[PDB]
Amino acid sequence: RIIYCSSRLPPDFFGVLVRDMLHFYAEQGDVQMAVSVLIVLGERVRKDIDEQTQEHWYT
Amino acid sequence: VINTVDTSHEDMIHDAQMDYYGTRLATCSSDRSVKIFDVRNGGQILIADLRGHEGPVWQVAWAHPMYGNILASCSYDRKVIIWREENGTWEKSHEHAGHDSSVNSVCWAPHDYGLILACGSSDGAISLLTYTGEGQWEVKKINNAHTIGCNAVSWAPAVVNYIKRFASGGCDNLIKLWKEEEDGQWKEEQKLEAHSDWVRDVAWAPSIGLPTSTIASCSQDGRVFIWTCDDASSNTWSPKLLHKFNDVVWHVSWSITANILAVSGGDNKVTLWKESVDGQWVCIS
Amino acid sequence: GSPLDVLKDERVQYWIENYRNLLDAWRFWHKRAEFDIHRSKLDPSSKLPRCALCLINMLAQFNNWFTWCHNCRHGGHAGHMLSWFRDHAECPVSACTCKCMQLDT
Amino acid sequence: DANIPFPRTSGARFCGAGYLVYFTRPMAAGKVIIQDIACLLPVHKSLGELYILNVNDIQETCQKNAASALLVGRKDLVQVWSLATVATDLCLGPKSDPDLETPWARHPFGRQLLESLLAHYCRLRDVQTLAMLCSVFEAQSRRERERDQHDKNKRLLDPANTQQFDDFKKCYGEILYRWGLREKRAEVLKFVSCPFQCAICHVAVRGSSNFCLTCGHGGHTSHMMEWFRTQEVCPTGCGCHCLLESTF
Ligand SMILES: [Zn+2]
Ligand SMILES: [Zn+2]
Ligand SMILES: [Zn+2]
Ligand SMILES: [Zn+2]
Ligand SMILES: [Zn+2]
Ligand SMILES: [Zn+2]
Repeated sequence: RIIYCSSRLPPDFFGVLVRDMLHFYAEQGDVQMAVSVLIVLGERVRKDIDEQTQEHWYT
Repeated sequence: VINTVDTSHEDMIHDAQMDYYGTRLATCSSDRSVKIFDVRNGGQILIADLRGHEGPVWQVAWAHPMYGNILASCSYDRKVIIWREENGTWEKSHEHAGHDSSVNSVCWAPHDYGLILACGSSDGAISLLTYTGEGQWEVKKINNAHTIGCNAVSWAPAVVNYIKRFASGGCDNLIKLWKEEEDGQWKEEQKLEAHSDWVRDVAWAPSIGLPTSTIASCSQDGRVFIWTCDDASSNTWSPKLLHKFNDVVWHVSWSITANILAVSGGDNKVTLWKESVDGQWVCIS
Repeated sequence: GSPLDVLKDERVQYWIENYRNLLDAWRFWHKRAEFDIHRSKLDPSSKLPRCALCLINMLAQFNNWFTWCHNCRHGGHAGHMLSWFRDHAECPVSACTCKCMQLDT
Repeated sequence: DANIPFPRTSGARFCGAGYLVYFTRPMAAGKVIIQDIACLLPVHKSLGELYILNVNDIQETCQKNAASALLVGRKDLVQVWSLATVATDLCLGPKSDPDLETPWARHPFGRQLLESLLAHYCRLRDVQTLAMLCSVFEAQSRRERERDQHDKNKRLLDPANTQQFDDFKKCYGEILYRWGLREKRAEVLKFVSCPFQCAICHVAVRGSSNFCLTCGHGGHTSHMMEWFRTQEVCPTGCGCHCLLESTF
């Protein structure tokens, strides 16, 4: 919420970190959290995660 | 804001440095006098007018307040005078005449290293006035530091006992970096050679904790270099030409965070340089 | 202005000590201190570190004192220590857990 | 006089913390100008005045720091301080047993977040924010081989880089001392990992104490603070002018 719904930080400063958080939650079996974050964020992180991994998480 | 100060000197000014707290300003000129003003709240109070030199005074260097109000001055008369303030007055405190030529630059060591003042003379001799209390100074002279003559000396920030290092720039078109050994003797360790003319001022960049040592050096020809050492173990310095100036460059001064360099040259112009994200130093002024 | 032999008697010294001890129980310490000043005036019988904040060696003139703490052996100028201890309750020296002002109670 | 350098008629030097002392040849002596350049530096004196560092409460300090950053006008600082408020919560404290849960440091919003922020402000050379973060995230930190590795892996600040964090804190303390905030410098430096009976109340003195050098009678600091504000002699009647002979 703070990162996305906000002399400032770069616009894509946290994109790598959000992708890493999604992958961290997915690789430990918590696909629910990753999918929920992907759906809530939508296009803000959708273009950064490849389609195949997103489909795998969704399925 | 601007706090313009009327020096009231009888000749051209050669240096002007305020104190560590940024309240008291000391200037030196060819009139053989050093004036210490009080520039608090944009004021002009002539606290003292120190006249003890027989020749023009080149550089002045305040000491850290941890050791009290101490000012050092180097002059053309082969004479280094240290002024210490006590009881509300500035008076001559120590006298050094160990050099046979004009002493060009004085730079106090970091307060972690103690109370050490490094002087560079035109005869190629560098003297470090270590202080051991009780009002006596021991001099560890680095004789034959430069072939023609040392022009400026800058200390390296205390980085982790303590390894003391400082940078010297002489008239032999090169920069010399010094460190003391375990016993105490100061031995040259690495030689820097990229200037085509006299090295007039070498200035280390103050450390903010980054693992990168930076040195800004100006030359007689007009070349200003940025000597970066990204790896401390490697101890390899890669010069980067900051800019080529049409005239001589006299002084280079870093910021407190070592991100802005105050390049002042013989063309009576002061330029502020900030490093861009592309790695190229671009003028701000 | 009693004579030396009279004031050296054990009885008069006992009343003075009892009065001073009595005067401490009322917490009249400043008032008692003036009594000792008066007593010593007539009775012949009577009784470089750096500041942790400004790093300087040795009314408002009291601020130039050195508040040497007996527990952590640290201290500094009274003006600096009082200002530091006004808001904080720990020794300003790093890696020191002593509470110089809160310890005496 | 062949080897001596040509005299300088103009020069520029950074003096104080945010002042530039540049003088130029007049073209009758020159003119010395002191220019405030606090906007050029990445650190702010106002932020240094407004920042607080309470070890006991971290969320409160982070909230006040975010408010002060908004007051100054640093949006990035506001975002970073809110992130620190969220990420330094006391309910995220790592467990001793590594098998219970994954530590917040291993979470990408923990150590990786902090390292990214520190790298960004190292690029910006913001000693203020670097020291602030390295103190806020250190105050929270306050079989056998696996346990030691877990202890090393459960800290949002990398143990293999404590020297850099201590250097950050020391440099910011020096900057604060240069400004004049000795209390702030002492407060920041507390986060660095590597470091008689009263003559008035006649109670044993064990905490802060003032003892005159000339005579040697003293006691509790507040007692002399109250006593010497009115009187001038030693409270034990020795006659020593302690204020004159001790406050050198
Ligand atoms: Zn202590
Ligand atoms: Zn003090
Ligand atoms: Zn104490
Ligand atoms: Zn007492
Ligand atoms: Zn006394
Ligand atoms: Zn006394």
